[PDB]
Order: sequence, then structure tokens, then C-alpha cells
Amino acid sequence: PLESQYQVGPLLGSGFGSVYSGIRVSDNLPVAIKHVEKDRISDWGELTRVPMEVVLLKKVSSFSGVIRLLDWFERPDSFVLILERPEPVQDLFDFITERGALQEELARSFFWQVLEAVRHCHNCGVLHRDIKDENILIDLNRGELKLIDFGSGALLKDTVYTDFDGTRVYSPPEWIRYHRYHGRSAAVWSLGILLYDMVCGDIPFEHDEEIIGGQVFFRQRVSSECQHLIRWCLALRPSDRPTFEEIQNHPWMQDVLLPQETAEIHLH
Amino acid sequence: RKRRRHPSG
Ligand SMILES: Nc1ccc2c(c1)NC(=O)/C2=C/c1ccc(C(=O)O)cc1
Repeated sequence: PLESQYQVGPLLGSGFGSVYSGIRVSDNLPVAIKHVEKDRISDWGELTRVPMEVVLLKKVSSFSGVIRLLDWFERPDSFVLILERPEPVQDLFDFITERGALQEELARSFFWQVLEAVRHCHNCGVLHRDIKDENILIDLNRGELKLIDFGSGALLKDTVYTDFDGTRVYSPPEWIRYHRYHGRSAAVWSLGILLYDMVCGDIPFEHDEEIIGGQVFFRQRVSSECQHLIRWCLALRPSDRPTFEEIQNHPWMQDVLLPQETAEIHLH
Repeated sequence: RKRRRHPSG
């Protein structure tokens, strides 16, 4: 039974989505209970035909930088996803709203953990396709970040993608112009948007013309090394963008804080 | 300036 295994609390988050706070009765494990309407499901996969989101979550459900799927149920008109819920958390979007531009030491720690998480997805055959501050939780006690909402993701492939369901203002210019992209280089573009967002306090681009324009104006004081990493991630030509390895070897990325150090210095 | 969320889709 579904209503017998979990105590169901209130709605979580900040729109047209249905995710409830919950606790697992077996052991009081905090959980997030996500309801997905069958009629709204974009892509389907198979294990038993299930939403692709379930397939992707199972593939990455090993490592703590990605949300863990604990279980799922099918219902007449919906699927229900039981996700392991960290607490206390705030998502990175609200975190940046309240604190403004992050100090580079903090953005370095956050960005590094996002890189490790995305690398984990790719190693598991999963492309998230909606990397953004709204899809990142911060465990305020442990200083650990969690990538959430794989509802726009896809199996990772090396050929061209011609569909996209993520966030337009994080999507790369080859998607804007030609409605095609490759997975890794598109991911790196969104990581550039994300890094700018962290060190400047908001995303750089709001309109298609800015996205394809290939000019990055810095509205806050940002180190030359960080600016260079950001501009590299936002190279207009996909093959000019860095690989994950090049990102993590960039001089701006050296001497990262551990998660616990991050929490003690910046979150406690 | 106005910072805002952006829904997926
Ligand atoms: N702003 C905000 C957003 C999300 C959550 C939150 C606050 N507090 C939480 O515990 C969340 C849990 C959670 C975990 C996974 C998923 C998903 O994979 O879609 C959604 C929500």
C-alpha cells in the first residue's frame, strides 16, 4: 500500500508541480513524494513501461550528489516517486536570491560538487538536461549539494539531440538557432550559465538574442580566472567548450573546500 | 533588477 508506508506532510518547493514532504514509517526517514500525471509525461521508458524519469533515477541511484530514488508506485492516472529528502535544505535559487552574489570560495565549492554530480550522471548513462540553481538543493548542515528533478533528462548518447524540455535561458545557442545540440557540450553551456549565476547573483541572459550573441558582461567583481572559465564554458561553438576534465583542471577550480568545511565557514 | 525563476518547457 502507498498511504500505509508513508506519513504524508505538506507540499514542497517553489508552481504546477506536486511534491510532498513525507516520512517513511519504517524508520522515520525523511522522504520527498513526487506525483507525476501520466497524461503529462513526455518520454516513456521500459524496465514494465514507466516514465523515463524513473529509468534515469534508477540508473544514478548508487554517491550522494544526486537525488536518490527509494521506490515508486503506479496508479491509474499517475506515478508516485519516493525520493530521499535531505534536511535541512534550501535550493540554490533561493539561496542566491537571499545572499546575492556568492564569494568565489563558496561558488568554487558549490560548482565543484555540481561537476562531480553531473560526471556521475554521465558515467551512469544519464543526461540531466536541466542543470540550474532551481534544480540544486543545499544540505545546510553537511554542506553537500544534490542535483534534483530528472524530469527533463534523457539517456546519454553521442549523436545529436533534436528535442529539449529543460530551461530555455540555460540552453545553448545551437539549440536556439538550429534546434539541435550534443549532450555534453550543451551541459557545459548550462554549467557556464550556472557559474555566472553564482558569482554575479543572477543568470547572464534572459532573451534569445543575448544567448546567441556571445557576449558576457560581468555585473559584479569576478576574478580574471573565474571570468575566463565562464567565458570558456559559454563558447558559442560547442567544440570550443571545455570538457569536464578541463573544467576541473582550470586554475580557478584548485584548492576546493571540502563539504564540511563549506558548511562550517559559509552555512553555519 | 528582477531576478526570477524560469519553468522548464
Ligand atoms: N525549493 C525546494 C525545491 C525542492 C525541495 C525543497 C525545496 N525541499 C525539499 O526537501 C525538496 C525536495 C525535492 C527533491 C527532489 C525533487 C525532484 O527530484 O523533482 C523535488 C523536490
